[PDB]
Amino acid sequence: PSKSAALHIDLCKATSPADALQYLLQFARKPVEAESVEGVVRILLEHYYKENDPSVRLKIASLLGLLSKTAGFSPDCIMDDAINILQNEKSHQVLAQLLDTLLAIGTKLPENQAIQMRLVDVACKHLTDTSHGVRNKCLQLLGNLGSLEKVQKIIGDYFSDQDPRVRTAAIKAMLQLHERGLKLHQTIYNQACKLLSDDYEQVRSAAVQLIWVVSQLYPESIRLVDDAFGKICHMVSDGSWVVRVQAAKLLGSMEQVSSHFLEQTLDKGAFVHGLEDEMYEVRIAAVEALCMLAQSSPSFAEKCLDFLVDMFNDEIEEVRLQSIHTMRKISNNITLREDQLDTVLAVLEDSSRDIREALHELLCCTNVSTKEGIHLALVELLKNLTKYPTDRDSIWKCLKFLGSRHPTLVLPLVPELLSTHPFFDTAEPDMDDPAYIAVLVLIFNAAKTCPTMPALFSDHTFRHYAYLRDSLSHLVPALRLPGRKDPSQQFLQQSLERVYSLQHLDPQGAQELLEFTIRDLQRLGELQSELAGVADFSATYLRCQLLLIKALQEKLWNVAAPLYLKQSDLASAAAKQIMEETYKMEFMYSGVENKQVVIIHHMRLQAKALQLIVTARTTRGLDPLFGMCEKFLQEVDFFQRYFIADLPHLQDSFVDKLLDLMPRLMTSKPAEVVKILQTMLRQSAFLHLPLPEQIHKASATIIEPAGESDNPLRFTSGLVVALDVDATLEHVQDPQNTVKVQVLYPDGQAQMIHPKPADFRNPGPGRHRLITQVYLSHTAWTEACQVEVRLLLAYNEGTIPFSKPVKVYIMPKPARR
Amino acid sequence: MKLYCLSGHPTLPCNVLKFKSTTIMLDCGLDMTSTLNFLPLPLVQSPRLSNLPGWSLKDGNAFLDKELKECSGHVFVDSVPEFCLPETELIDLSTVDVILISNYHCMMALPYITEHTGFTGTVYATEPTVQIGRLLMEELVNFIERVPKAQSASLWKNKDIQRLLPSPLKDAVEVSTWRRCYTMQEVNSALSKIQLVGYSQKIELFGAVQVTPLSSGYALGSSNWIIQSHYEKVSYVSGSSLLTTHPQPMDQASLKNSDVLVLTGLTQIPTANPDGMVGEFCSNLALTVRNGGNVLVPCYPSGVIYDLLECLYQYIDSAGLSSVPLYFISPVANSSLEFSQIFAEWLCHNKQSKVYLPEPPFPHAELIQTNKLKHYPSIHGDFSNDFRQPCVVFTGHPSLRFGDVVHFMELWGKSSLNTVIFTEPDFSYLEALAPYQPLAMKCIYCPIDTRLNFIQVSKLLKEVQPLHVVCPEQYTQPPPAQSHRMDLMIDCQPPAMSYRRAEVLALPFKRRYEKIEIMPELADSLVPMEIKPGISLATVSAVLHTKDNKHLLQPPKPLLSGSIPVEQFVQTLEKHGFSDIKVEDTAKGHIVLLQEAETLIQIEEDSTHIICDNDEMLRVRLRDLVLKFLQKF
Repeated sequence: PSKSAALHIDLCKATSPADALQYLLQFARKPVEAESVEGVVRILLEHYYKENDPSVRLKIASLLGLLSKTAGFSPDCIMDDAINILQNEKSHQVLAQLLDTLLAIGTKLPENQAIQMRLVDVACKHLTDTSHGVRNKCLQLLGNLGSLEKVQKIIGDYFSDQDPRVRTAAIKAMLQLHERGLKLHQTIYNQACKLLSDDYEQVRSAAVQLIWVVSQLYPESIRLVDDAFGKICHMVSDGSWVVRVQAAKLLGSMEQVSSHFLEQTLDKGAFVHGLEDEMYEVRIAAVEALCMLAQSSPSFAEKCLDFLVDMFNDEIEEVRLQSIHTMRKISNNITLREDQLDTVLAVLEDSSRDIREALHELLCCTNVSTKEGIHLALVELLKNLTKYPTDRDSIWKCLKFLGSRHPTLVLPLVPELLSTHPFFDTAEPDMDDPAYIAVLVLIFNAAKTCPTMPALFSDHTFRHYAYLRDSLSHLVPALRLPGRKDPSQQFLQQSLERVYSLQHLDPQGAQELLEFTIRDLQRLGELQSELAGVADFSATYLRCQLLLIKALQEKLWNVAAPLYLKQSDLASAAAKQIMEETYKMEFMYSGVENKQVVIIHHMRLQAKALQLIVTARTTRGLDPLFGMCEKFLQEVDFFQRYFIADLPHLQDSFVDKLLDLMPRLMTSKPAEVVKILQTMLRQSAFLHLPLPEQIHKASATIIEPAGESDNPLRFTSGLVVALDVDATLEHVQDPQNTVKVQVLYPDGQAQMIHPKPADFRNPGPGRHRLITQVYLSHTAWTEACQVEVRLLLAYNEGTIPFSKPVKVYIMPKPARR
Repeated sequence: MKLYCLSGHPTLPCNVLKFKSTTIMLDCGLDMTSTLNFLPLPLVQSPRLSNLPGWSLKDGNAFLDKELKECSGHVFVDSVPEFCLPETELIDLSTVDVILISNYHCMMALPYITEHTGFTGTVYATEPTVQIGRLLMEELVNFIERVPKAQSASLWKNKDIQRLLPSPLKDAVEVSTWRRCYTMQEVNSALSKIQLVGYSQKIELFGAVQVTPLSSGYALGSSNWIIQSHYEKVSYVSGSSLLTTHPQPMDQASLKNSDVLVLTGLTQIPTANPDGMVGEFCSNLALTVRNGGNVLVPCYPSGVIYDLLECLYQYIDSAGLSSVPLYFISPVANSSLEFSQIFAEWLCHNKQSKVYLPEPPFPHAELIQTNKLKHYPSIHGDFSNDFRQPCVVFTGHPSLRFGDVVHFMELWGKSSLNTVIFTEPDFSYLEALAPYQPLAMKCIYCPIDTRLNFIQVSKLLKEVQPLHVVCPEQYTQPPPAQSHRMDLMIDCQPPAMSYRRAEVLALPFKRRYEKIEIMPELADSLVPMEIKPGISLATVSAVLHTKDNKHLLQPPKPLLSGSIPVEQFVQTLEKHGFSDIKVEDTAKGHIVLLQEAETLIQIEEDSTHIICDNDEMLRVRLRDLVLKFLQKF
């Protein structure tokens, strides 16, 4: 159809460089065929194959390869491409088109034997061009077409051909052969070790990889991995930097080496030159290499220790961060005799927030064997506290782990660190000073094992231990001091069963039971935390049922339609609340499956029925009521279509016997339809909801700004201020496309700020950290007012709130002149 | 020898060249005029932009009410602004080997082609070009990033919708190939594969070809390239200013003795007068600050604004207007002024002689010790508590669709007391004001262009005359505005050539004379055998060592020419010992008979034919006798 029309238009136009190129470009850029008829269009591609102007033929066969990439065709396209290669071998452009089509066909889908990867490979090998016409690309053709698990000789004699580009493609073919296994041989080591001095770039950066792969294959040459690793270390000293990156990384792919030659790298020389040359690429590659070869080698590690302490002044935050990582990975049975001063003064920086938290992670996993090191580390970290009162929780964690790691070294510090004057009474220190708390949490984390430490405190120190144990139980551990020596699941099931069974009541009794169970479910959700989500889910469902029943018994359906009290209506808005609640079920709650989805979709259908009947009672225009009846019937059609299943499992519901009277609902006056919908909602049965096993409710806590700050944010009229928001998200699926921020100005106008996926963190499996900047501007105010900030959850066409409001003071001023 | 043309805009070009075996793709320009078709991106939402009437087609079938929205009789599509990339599907761009970069204005399309194709090659550019290109890339990605907008608009790209759209939205080429902006990772990766070349660095590629830059003078770091073998030279000029400017002046020496002089990157408006035009700049800026009120200048972080600052600094000393302050608002501002200060050896020769003395080359340093120029990273901070009405403000991207320029284009765009001063070409003046009309903001189209116009284009072509000329039709066809006049065109008298967007052109010169090198033993083992005066000859026989696309000759058939005289043949046979040899004549030849070895030889015009018996020593004797009475070829 469309392909035939395009072929007919191309044949009718038949312009050489004008119609063919533009038509092929339009065919590629417009859409994909996505059908088997594209293979028939390949026959159309065979129709224009016999033509001049080979650029058009190259574009056509490129389109043929693109069509083969859609897996529409199979062996017929392969046979046609083989015929075209064997017949239309005309210069480099058509060679490129044919080999690209062959490469696309070989990896299209099958990748199998029986003239699918063997005959094509034989045709590619038998058609080697005389100068660069197919050579590099037929080598990658014979790469991706493995013959059998036994053909390496043709690659082997092509290590010494003319073009360095063909050398690189032979290398990449050798790569893809190794990635399929194929049991590589030993002479590749010889052809590779003669391939280092190619006197040109872009081959050595992969020749080092070939040395690595044929070295870790098996170490048997005369000793094999030592000579190969020495060659790699020689390639570390190359002038070009890309080959240095490749050499350091591909020695970082190694895992076995002789020990003595590994200490030979630093004295008599690779790592003594492998660091201080280039940007973060070479340095990070080399230090990841020393990470792995300090992990593999239990020895040597003092040498990598003092080759990491020198490189603190590299003026790159990435180098600092990954350097903190590269010594926190190797911090096992390693002490710091003299190299601890620089690593504790490296914290001294203006903000360095990621660097600072990495340094606190380093300090809690390090090992040290001296006392004055503890003294200097403590005084420097207290100076950090007095300079940045921001990260007291992080330092409490690292001091806790520092005390837990080694308790013994800090025993003489306690007579010196705190006021323990022998005869003068020690005054009670400030409890709310959040710096004495850190040294206490050190002391009592180091007091768990050593017995000679309770005798060294004072009475106020035991009362401080009492309050720290009762307040921060996750910081100080329980000691042996003489001073300080499911029903919910069954209840939820019983309550849910009592709701489900007790449905044959007077509507007053049903309302009373529903209200009591709502209050019970909120109280249970507030008390519990493991079963809070399921309690809130059941509470939302029963709230929907409660509002539906309460709207069903209304005085609106006791008088006639003209005698309508507009203001006294209570059933009009109830449809909107239950609609918003159905949105709340299907987008707030994390772990849901198709049964919850079908039940809340059915509740949405009941909601739309309530909205339809109240609008039918309000208005008198025949065309709007007829139209809304038609939209409601097609919504019911959509519901039975998308949910064609699960009707046998859900019994005697509103929608089941709705579809029982479905053709009469097609042929009736809309007034008859709306009265039978009233009668339909009156004995519409209450469904049972099987609760999911694991459910969690999504919510947000905006941790900064807190909103209790009395100081205003002050700026100039018509200009913008950026306030940083940090909030914690828990149990939110796909925050990038869903979570947004909303700013309510005190004048009424709102702003819906979309966040960046980069600014979303993932601090674990279940909690996320949103850190963005909010942009505000107005036209001057007479006093600093309260701007509202709230996180919203969006869904597909709607937004519903899920975060606690926060408020900020804003002061826009005019210019001074 | 094929030129593949991938960019349709005249001064943001992309041209692949298949030379010997190389696939040198010259320049990667990202067409930003497509961004003019959208709504702007304000950092804080305005009631005006939020509340605009959505345009509806008369059919009403499509849901394009939420797609595109109209304003003052001009409709724009409401999503993130799209970018007009070249064809990445005309040829397989992984076969592109080396990308050459002329200037930072044609580098903005690099991340797309270098991380969405498979291009494993290298890109070469001068280090001022890569530094200002990095800063402009960060500028663009930051302004497109700040407030995110989702591409929710898709139905306006189908054929029948877009032909049923009104103007200017019909005037859009390949909207399906438009792609959203690029991210941090391919900024970092796109600037890793780049390499640093110098001005006319003799740099070889793959052992086959030679590329080299030249000084251009269009901007700080701009380069004009040459791709050449030893016997042919195709040069690519993209942007030049032989008018008096700040960077190193144009080179006219490596351009000559060439065959192709591709005229990419000429002036946007030929009808201009830059010295008087910046005089007009100073004039209306002075008038607006004299009435009392700020001026708004859309500007790139680099380039012509530097030149502007110089004269503007000088004009303060002529105007007595030191009270009004100067503001430069850009997220790359301090680094932009830094890189303006430091890249000084690439300036003029007398500017180099200014660098001889310990003084700053660019005079904005003198603007900052005089507390005149104040640079800020953003409005978010120090600009709030330092802003002074009236002012001169230099703002973000001149396309008037993203940056801080949209904020000052709002707010202040309410009174006729103020003005906005458009100074930068390749962005349409009336099209930039199109979302902002209706509007009372005073506007002066005062574009400053440094690129050479058609008169010096003619001077350049008659100076270093090529064998072929390649240019777009916008240089051949009269311009759409001043189509009534013939004078400001390309004026050459070979048949010039014309390429449209995505076209294949064969360059009509064929390689025929290539290059070979010989080791001296063969050179000494050759003898001259001069036969016809002035023209020597020599027999050569060797083997050819193949390595690194530079072929050699190493030691391990020449034929006969010249008719033999029969009389001298029989005379030297009689004097060599052979006897009783008898000669008879025919119509055109001679039959000569030797009774020894039973030999009969017939000689005709350009024909000899010996017939002998079973002999060896007399046979080879006759061979060396007859081959020494002629000349070997």
